[PDB]
Amino acid sequence: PSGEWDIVALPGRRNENPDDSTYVDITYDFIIRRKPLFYTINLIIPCVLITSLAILVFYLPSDCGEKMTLCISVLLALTVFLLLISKIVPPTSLDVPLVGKYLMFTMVLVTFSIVTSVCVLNVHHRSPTTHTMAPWVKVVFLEKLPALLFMQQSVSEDWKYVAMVIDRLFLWIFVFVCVFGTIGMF
Amino acid sequence: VLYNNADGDFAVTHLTKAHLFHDGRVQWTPPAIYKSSCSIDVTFFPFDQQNCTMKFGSWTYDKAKIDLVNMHSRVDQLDFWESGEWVIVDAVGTYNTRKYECCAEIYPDITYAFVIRRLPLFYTINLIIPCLLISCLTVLVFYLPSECGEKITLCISVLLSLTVFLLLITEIIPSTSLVIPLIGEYLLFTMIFVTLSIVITVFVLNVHHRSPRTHTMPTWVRRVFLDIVPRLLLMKR
Amino acid sequence: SECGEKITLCISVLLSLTVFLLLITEIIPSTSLVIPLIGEYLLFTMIFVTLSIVITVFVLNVHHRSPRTHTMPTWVRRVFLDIVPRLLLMKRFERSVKEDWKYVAMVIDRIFLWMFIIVCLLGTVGLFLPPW
Amino acid sequence: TRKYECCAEIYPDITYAFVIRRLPLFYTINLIIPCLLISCLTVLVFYLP
Amino acid sequence: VLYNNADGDFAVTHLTKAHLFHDGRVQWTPPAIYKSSCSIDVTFFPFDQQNCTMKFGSWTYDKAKIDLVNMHSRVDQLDFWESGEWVIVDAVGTYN
Amino acid sequence: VTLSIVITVFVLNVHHRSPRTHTMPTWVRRVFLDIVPRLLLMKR
Ligand SMILES: *[C@@H]1O[C@H](CO)[C@@H](O)[C@H](O)[C@H]1NC(C)=O
Ligand SMILES: *[C@@H]1O[C@H](CO)[C@@H](O)[C@H](O)[C@H]1NC(C)=O
Ligand SMILES: CN1CCC[C@H]1c1cccnc1
Ligand SMILES: CN1CCC[C@H]1c1cccnc1
Repeated sequence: PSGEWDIVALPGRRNENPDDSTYVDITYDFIIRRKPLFYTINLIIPCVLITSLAILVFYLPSDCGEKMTLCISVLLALTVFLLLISKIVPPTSLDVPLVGKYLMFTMVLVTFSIVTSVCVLNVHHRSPTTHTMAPWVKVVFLEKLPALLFMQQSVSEDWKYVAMVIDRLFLWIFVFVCVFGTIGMF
Repeated sequence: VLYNNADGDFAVTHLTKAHLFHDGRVQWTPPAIYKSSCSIDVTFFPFDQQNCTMKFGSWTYDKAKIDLVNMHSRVDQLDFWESGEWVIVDAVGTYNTRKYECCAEIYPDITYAFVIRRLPLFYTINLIIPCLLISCLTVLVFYLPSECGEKITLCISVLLSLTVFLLLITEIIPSTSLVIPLIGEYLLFTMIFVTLSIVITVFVLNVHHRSPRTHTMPTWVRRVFLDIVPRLLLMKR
Repeated sequence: SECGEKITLCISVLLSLTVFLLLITEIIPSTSLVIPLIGEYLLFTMIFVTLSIVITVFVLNVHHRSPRTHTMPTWVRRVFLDIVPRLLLMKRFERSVKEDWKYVAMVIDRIFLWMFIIVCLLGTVGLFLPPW
Repeated sequence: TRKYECCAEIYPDITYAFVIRRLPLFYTINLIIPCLLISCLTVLVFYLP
Repeated sequence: VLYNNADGDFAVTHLTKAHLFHDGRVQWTPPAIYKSSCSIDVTFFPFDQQNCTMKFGSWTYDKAKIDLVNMHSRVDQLDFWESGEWVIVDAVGTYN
Repeated sequence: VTLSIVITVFVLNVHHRSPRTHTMPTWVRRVFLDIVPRLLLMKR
């Protein structure tokens, strides 16, 4: 027994080219199956373990001031795993491994998360004395609020409420698209 | 020839001189460098034992023309070199006979089994004690106060450090899916707990900053989270 | 403590020392007969720096706690308000208790610093004298 | 045909030129797209308060 | 041959030519590349001293026929090349 | 990006300076309170 690799069957066939009338050979084929448990417990588990933070980031409140750290850390971990999984796979541009495609999609997702996070972080710290802009936002967000099944309710607190509403929205649509992304793996 | 070669010379390749006696006796002692392939069982890393086998035998002859006899039941070690890393527990020779599909006669062979152990001081002073040290911090983050606001930094640092240790040790051991190393399982277990710790701590941190004018809901929460504190043996205000 | 980056410095130091230790274990032989002196020194420093990080998270928790939750002023005001005259440090409603709490945090931090610096200086020089 | 400093006669030779191309999928999925992606953060810092 | 090899040539493989004199004297000087094994003691790193051993001798000849005699008590260094990483403190020969 | 980091440490120092250290308002209030309509931004 070989250990990690397992043999399945050993077909052996005589190849003869009738057109050359001179070419003879015997070709053996080896169909080998990799036992998945090792790479599963060493490459897939860390990936699925750290990939949840990508959508977890939004539930962090904006006032704490730490979204940037967590998001950049997730991005860096994903880049590390991507480079490693590219170094372990043979460099063939004929096809792409599925784990690599999943990593690339979730990396695009988290680099969209970082920009929407800086957006909410900027719209949070506005003061009620400089950027009022009431009429275009009051009615639209007071109408939008029930469309999310969120609790109901000095303008600084109002901007904080606005930021909370919009990043909750983004969390909803982000988890809704991540469910479909996980379904797309099957 | 040895049946268990991997990327090496099968038979003896130096062909040095030999000794004759007047009665027809002949003695020959060639030296060689052999490369065998033994199933390295890594479960109790680093407190490990290795059982590696070499298998010598004739190739074109049978018991009806050539017979092997082990002169010494054990391997001599009078010229052994202490590798500093490995010590030989024992080396046993065994005389066996088999029968292959090629032929009809039975063929003898000699199997040498080396049972050896690894001296553990090096890996316990350079590899496992740092990871076992930094794993003792995953419980520490919860005691840190909420308002300070650096808990997520500690959690991320611990998780990345555990990932680095795990991906480091994945090189030093074989990628054999028959069994799992113990240290690898322990580190993955600690990663599961640290990931869980970070999501529950971001949950509690969000619970911290939320303001009364937005998330009041005071009915159900006060009745339960103001009477467990006595059960938890902690003073009130 | 009020800046809020001490755990950042501790983690930076510890991870950098871990990286240097892992790095040197490439270059020196994987021999179990003896241990490299530099390896011993680095492991020693790692032990003390993780002890430092646990004591500093403790003092950080001591610092931020509120007068409305963890009052306990009977036993503490006796001892941690009399160590200061011995440690050669000059002395000075809810704000008063918060100031006292911050002060006791700073004092325990200083008194730990003295012991840690003495132990570090002793462990570095007191160990490096095989040749002389 | 060429001529070397050694000798008077001319010497024949055959030069084979292989013109080949690199399949880009591997590198364009592992190396250039991550850096091109993280380059979308150099300007983002200024918008942050 | 040397007894301390580790994945290398046991004997010289170039087999250069040798000088003969009318009296029957013969001299031979082949180059070689050897790979010996050292009991590396790393305690005073990096301020370290390394003590390496090589062990030459006949293979199938006993002392009853061939008797080795060292010419120089020290190893010659006339054609030494300064490596830049290691300096030879001393090299000593011993008959055993 | 290194130009960005130097300009951002500059602006971050500008933000936190106190009225009792770096007053200098005469020349600044004329240049940095009339540039706002130029950049299409609203005032208080
Ligand atoms: C080593 O393996 C051999 C062959 O499988 C076996 O016979 C022997 O029992 C093993 N040695 C020990 C100490 O178990
Ligand atoms: C080196 O080892 C040899 C052989 O044991 C020993 O005789 C010699 O003393 C050692 N050299 C030094 C400087 O100790
Ligand atoms: C004994 N050898 C080992 C495997 C094949 C077998 C064999 C039999 C006959 C001739 N050569 C080799
Ligand atoms: C005397 N030699 C030195 C070590 C091995 C031994 C030996 C034994 C048999 C044939 N040749 C050499």
